[PDB]
Order: sequence, then structure tokens, then C-alpha cells
Amino acid sequence: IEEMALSKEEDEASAERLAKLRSELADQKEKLAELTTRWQNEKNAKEEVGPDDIADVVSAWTGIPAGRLLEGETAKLLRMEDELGKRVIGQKAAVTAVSDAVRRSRAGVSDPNRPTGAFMFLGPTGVGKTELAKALADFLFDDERAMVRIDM
Amino acid sequence: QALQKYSTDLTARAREGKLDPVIGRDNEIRRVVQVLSRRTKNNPVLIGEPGVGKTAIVEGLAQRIVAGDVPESLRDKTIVALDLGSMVAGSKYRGEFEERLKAVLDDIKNSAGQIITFIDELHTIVGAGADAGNMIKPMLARGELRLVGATTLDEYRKHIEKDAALERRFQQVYVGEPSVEDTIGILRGLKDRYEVHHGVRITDSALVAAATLSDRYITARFLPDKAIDLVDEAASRLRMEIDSRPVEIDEVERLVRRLEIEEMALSKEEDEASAERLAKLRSELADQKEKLAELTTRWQNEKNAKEEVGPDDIADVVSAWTGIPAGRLLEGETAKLLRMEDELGKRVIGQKAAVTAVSDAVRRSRAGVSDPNRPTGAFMFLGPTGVGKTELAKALADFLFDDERAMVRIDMSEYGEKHTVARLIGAPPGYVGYEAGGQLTEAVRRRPYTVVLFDEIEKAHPDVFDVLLQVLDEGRLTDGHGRTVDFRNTILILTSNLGSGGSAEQVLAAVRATFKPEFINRLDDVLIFEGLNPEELVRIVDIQLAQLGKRLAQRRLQLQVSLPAKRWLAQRGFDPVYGARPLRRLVQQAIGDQLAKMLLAGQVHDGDTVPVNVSPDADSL
Ligand SMILES: Nc1ncnc2c1ncn2[C@@H]1O[C@H](COP(=O)(O)OP(=O)(O)OP(O)(O)=S)[C@@H](O)[C@H]1O
Ligand SMILES: Nc1ncnc2c1ncn2[C@@H]1O[C@H](COP(=O)(O)OP(=O)(O)OP(O)(O)=S)[C@@H](O)[C@H]1O
Ligand SMILES: Nc1ncnc2c1ncn2[C@@H]1O[C@H](COP(=O)(O)OP(=O)(O)OP(O)(O)=S)[C@@H](O)[C@H]1O
Repeated sequence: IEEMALSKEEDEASAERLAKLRSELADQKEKLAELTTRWQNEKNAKEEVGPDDIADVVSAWTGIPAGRLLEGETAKLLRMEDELGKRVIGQKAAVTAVSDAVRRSRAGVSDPNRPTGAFMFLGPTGVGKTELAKALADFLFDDERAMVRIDM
Repeated sequence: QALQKYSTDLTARAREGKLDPVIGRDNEIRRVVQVLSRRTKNNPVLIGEPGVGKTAIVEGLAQRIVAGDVPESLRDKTIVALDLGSMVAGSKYRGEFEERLKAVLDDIKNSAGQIITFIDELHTIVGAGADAGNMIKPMLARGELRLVGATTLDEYRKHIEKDAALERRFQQVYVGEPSVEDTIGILRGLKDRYEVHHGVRITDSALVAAATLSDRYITARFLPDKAIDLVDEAASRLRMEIDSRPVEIDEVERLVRRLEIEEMALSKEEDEASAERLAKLRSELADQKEKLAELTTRWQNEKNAKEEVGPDDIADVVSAWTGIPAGRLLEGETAKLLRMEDELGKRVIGQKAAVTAVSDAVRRSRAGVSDPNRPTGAFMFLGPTGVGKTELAKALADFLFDDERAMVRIDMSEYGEKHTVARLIGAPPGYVGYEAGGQLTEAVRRRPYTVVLFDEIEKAHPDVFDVLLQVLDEGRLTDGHGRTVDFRNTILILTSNLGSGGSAEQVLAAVRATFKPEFINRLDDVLIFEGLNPEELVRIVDIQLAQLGKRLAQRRLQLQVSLPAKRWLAQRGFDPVYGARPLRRLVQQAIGDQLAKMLLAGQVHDGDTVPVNVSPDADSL
């Protein structure tokens, strides 16, 4: 509905805002086709509330992700370091430490009554020790502004 | 039939096509459905900041029911909009309100779940008593009445969470605010409803700007709501312009039709001092009647050979709002910016290195090049005394606002002890002065375009520096009330007097030993001022004499100054240790004293003109 009314804009500025709507619309048509096809495989080759639908409800409520790592997140969790490295540079001894405490809780291995991980950065001025926190708060929620931050 | 008196019909309103299209927010509505369709305790509550869309979700669900996208457990169910206000209307007697509410509840239960009561602003359900809004507590916990409520985030924990027996019967649904990409789509969907009400057209390049622009300027409000106002206002203004003449052809005519009456009732003044005012007003009238008739001509050049809103009306609206100028440099402002160190040079003399840096971070922000999240410019200039470093910060606040007292000055010499910080940030809750906020904070939260000036900063206690530490480099600091105030458009200026005579590294190393590297690093260039050469005082002399002359025109009283006296004063500007302050005392010792003596001793009256002349040593009038 967007793209079939955006094309008739007598302008050039939006002509590059249309050269992407088509792209994403196609890239999603592809996924819908694939998934609707997989539905046929499953229908030819669920019917009870298993143990993880409860976890899905606990996640829809309260926002906390407690699921089962549906095979698409586990790729992000292995590319975490190279994805942070697109915004911070060096300090890999700190990137590895920040990131390792997230998979350690996605695999359900960290202690259940303690913060998910709390550690302190310190070093010379203008090195990255505040850019890293903002780069980590964006990799998890996809918007840098959504962290509780207080200036001590 | 008792549900007809105290409620309208949401589903019927949605059937006749009276509600706005609801776009996106699939997850919220599906969770509302799968909560509204359980066995017991089947009543959700939407929760979230004001404006992010919480009645929009209920109206979307109603349109969805009318269409038929809902599951079998909800196909063909009507939504009634309960109205608690119209129930306590006449109930002065001792049981009438309870009787009404009981009839309503019995009638809701009398149906078989074909009704979904929807209470808006349900935090008002606690009162109604004088044992009220409490007889609903049994029927809630059993799932008889399906309740859909929506209150803001912070009246919940103020009226409901205080009553944990009642907030148990509610399932919370959090409604977070959308992003820019989603707001763009919401606007793309809502455009064609304003396109009709206002007889205009709206451009998609404007729908993108009304959402990108209203995300870095208006921070006190939340999303879509703070992005639909711009579109609506722009359209309404364009319709106004369509009917009448355009703007900047209307005000030029309104003030001309006023200067007429002014000069007309002024020309009948049997007075002599009023003749210089009438002969000055009579020139601006003929000057305005010039560009008015030029606009009426330049308008026909277009009207013979601006019909839909674009990314320009939006900027003009978000500029009339909030005062921040974010336009496009409409050829009248650019000609003024191009000669800025020329308009600043009429008040500050010398210091070319510093005037071409203050003036250099205004252009590169008006042309859209500076970082959109950091102050416009944050630099400290320091040097010896009386050089002109508190004057530049006032010649600058006058170029931008045309009023030297529209800026925010705080004299940092009163912050001698660290506890004097609470003066500019407020006092934490539960203390004496709390319903007053900060003092610097509340000054910028109302007009976020001023130019702040921290005068004599090294005289303070080295903790106020650490307060300023985050003002620079982020433009944010939050007061006691928890309101974050943005500084991303101000110009931060810090004067000083460190070093005091050191060439360049007796001062550059005295700054380094009084401030910390983490504080020097946020700053822009650290400007160094320089002493006054003998040549660049013969001009301050002229400035001072012009000032005094303008001060004397209250009596139509002039004075003629001869070049010998003008270069005598400048040669008696001495001691390159005190800068240009001694000269202002020399002027009043020489000229002002004896002028005032002659002025109240008769022998000089208004209208006269006294010539000064250098006697062999002194000045004689
Ligand atoms: N490793 C880095 N990768 C990318 N940008 C960096 C890096 N280090 C510093 N920066 C830049 O420096 C700025 C952020 O510096 P910060 O790390 O926030 O300063 P800081 O680490 O907080 O040090 P202080 O003592 O708190 S001022 C941004 O302009 C970043 O682009
Ligand atoms: N998803 C959406 N689709 C279309 N229009 C929306 C959407 N969300 C919000 N709006 C519009 O944005 C405005 C939001 O107003 P409302 O949501 O009714 O107020 P509110 O969000 O309930 O805030 P409160 O708590 O009621 S003051 C209205 O003009 C809605 O039409
Ligand atoms: N370069 C200058 N051009 C014009 N007036 C100047 C200049 N330097 C000083 N003055 C005059 O000096 C007065 C203001 O001096 P300031 O610069 O405010 O003193 P200062 O530079 O702040 O030094 P301190 O350390 O604050 S006492 C006004 O009367 C100005 O007219």
C-alpha cells in the first residue's frame, strides 16, 4: 500500500526513497513465500501448550527474553564481537569481556540471583570507554537512546 | 437499556467510518486479543507515556472487529465506551449512584459476553464514592465484564498501584513509543485525512521532514503526536495564505497602516524636541512604503507566469515554535552572515583571531554541517585584563537577538564553596527549595537558543567544573525534578584571567595545572587574547566619544571634538597592564567633570554644542 502510492510523487528527492521500498518489499515477499511453503512440508509430513509457550508469554510480558535461542539469534551472539567492532576499535580485551557475559546468560549458565554482569571501565581520556557502552546498548535494543543513564 | 444512558457505542462509531486509520502495532493488538479471550481475569490495561498511541490501539481493534480479522472468540462482539463522568451527574441522594452502577453491571452480565466495556482514563475509577468503584471487584475477578483500559504510565502508580487488591485484576500491556521509520509510515497513512479537511496537498518529502526534524528539536514530548502537529499547522497556515495575501506582504502592510496614524497624530505636536522624532519616523514610513510596493510587484511576476506544503513550511513551523531558527538561509540572512566579523568589529576592536572563531561556528551550523548532538560551540577565551573578553560575549549576544539582556549570564565568582552547586541544579526531593527547580536549568528549558556565559570561571571551586563536564560534549543535565534539559543549540562561553602576562606557555601551562585533561578535552579552541597596541586605542577613543554623545542626545546636546584632543586622549591611554579601562576614567575626568560643572551652573543649555580643545596640558570646553 505504501509503494503503490509513493511512486506517483512528482519529485526527485523521494526517487531514492522509492529505490529501497521496492527492495525491502521484494526481500520480504521472498521470506513470506518460503515460510508459507514450509507450512506445507509441516502440514504433510502444534497441538499442545508445551514448556516454551509459557516462556514466550513471560517474554511478551516483562520484556525479558527467556526463550530457546531460535537459531537466528545464536548467529548474532557469535558475531557480537565483529558487530561491535563496527563502532568501537581496539580494546578487544574489553569487548570480549562485555560480550561473553551475554551469551553466558543466554545459555542459562550465570547465577540467577545477581546482576547479569556489572563491571567498571577505566583508562585515559577519549579512548572509547563511553562509546562502548552506547554501542552495546544499541546492539541489544536497536536504539541508542533507550538506556537508563545517570551522570554521577 | 440502561447502557444507552451512560455510554456511547464505539463499534457503531467505527462502522460509519468515523475513526482514523490505525497502522502498525500488530503485536500490541494481538496481545490485547489473546488477553481479552481467556477464561478468567480477561481484561487488559494499556500503559505507556502520553501520546504514543493507546486509544489508537482500541480504535484499531474496533475497526478490526468490524472488518472481521479477529478470531472466532471475538467475531461479532460490540464494544461499549463507558463514561464514568455522566453517571455521578445527579446522585445527591444516598444511594442513587450505587443503584445506577448496579443496573449497569446487571445489564452487562445479562448478556452472554457480547459486550466489551472500555473505560478510558480508568484511574478515575478509584473515586465516585463521596465504597464505589469497588462493587466491580467481584465481577472483575471472574471475567464477566471484559475491561479494556488505558491510563498513562505515572498516574497508574499514583492511583492504582496504591490498591494492590484492585490492580491484581489487571494484566498490563506496555506501549513503547515508535521510531522515526515507523512514524514516517504512520504519517504516510494519515496524510489523506488532512488533505481533505484542509483543501491542500502534502508532499512525502515533507512527511519525512516533519518526523526527522521533530526528533531533534522538540524533546519535551513523545512521538507521533509531536510529529502530526507540524503537518497540521503547516497545512492550516498554507490555507490561510491561500485565502488572503501571503505572509511578509501582510505584516509590511499592517505596520504601514499604523505608522500613518502615528505620524498623523504626531505632526500636531506644538513642540520643538518632538520635531527630530517626527522627521525620523517620517523616513521609515517612506522606506516601508517602498518595499511594500516592491513586494506587490514581485508577487505579480509570479502570479502571471506555493500550493502544497513542503520541507520548508515544516521548518518554519518548528522555528516559530521553540524559537530555534532552522530554515534555509533565505538570502537575507546569508548576506548578513557573510559580513559578521564586520558587524562584530563595530564593538570589539582587535582580537581578529578570536572574532573569526566565534563567528566561524555560527556559519558552519546555519549551513547544516555541525554535529546535531553537541553544543553549537564551546570555547573559552582568556588573557590579561581589560582586553575585551567579556565585551565580545556581549557583542555576540546582540548580533543574534538584538538585545544584550536576552542571554544567560552567571557570575562564577560566587561559587566559592562546593555546596553552591545546588544553586544551578535544584534541590533533591524532600528538601526546602524543591518546588522551584534549578536556576540555570529552568532558564534554558524555556528558550533553548540563548548564549550562556560563565564569567570569571577559575575563581570557583573545582567541583562546578565537574558539573559542567557533561554540559560540554553532550548538552544535557538533569535537575532535581528529573527533567533532562538539552543544550545542543546554545553557545557556551567561559572567560578567565589565568596566566596574566605570560607569553604563551606561562599561560598554556597555567591552564593545564588548574584544569583536568578530561575538561580541557571537551572544549573547542582555547582562544588567547592579546594586549592593546597604541594604534588600536585611537579607535576605542572614537567609540567612547560616540557612546557619550548618544548618551547626551537626551538633551539635544552635542559636542565637537578636535583631532588634537582625540589623539591626546589616546596618548594618555597608558600602562599596558590595565588594558582599556583607564581610558574610560580619563574621559570622565577630563570632559565629563567640567561639562557637568558647566551644565548646572547655567551658561550651557540644551540645543547647544560645546567644542573641546586641547589646552597646553588639559582640555577646555
Ligand atoms: N575506539 C574508538 N572508536 C571509535 N570512536 C572512538 C574511539 N575512541 C574514541 N572515539 C571517539 O571519541 C568520542 C567518544 O569518546 P569517549 O570514549 O566517550 O570519551 P571517554 O571514553 O568517556 O573518556 P572520558 O574520560 O570519559 S572524556 C567520540 O567522538 C568517538 O567517535
Ligand atoms: N498507530 C497509529 N496509527 C495511526 N495514528 C496513530 C497511531 N498512534 C497514534 N496515532 C495518532 O496519534 C495521536 C495519538 O493520540 P492518542 O493515542 O489518542 O492519545 P493517547 O496516545 O491515548 O495519549 P493519552 O494517554 O490518551 S493523553 C492521535 O492523533 C492518533 O490518531
Ligand atoms: N578591544 C576592545 N574594544 C572595545 N572596548 C573594549 C575593548 N577592550 C576593552 N574594552 C572596554 O572595556 C570594558 C569591558 O572590558 P572587559 O573585557 O569586559 O574586561 P575583561 O576583558 O573581562 O577583563 P576582566 O578580567 O574581566 S576585568 C568596556 O567598557 C569596553 O568598552
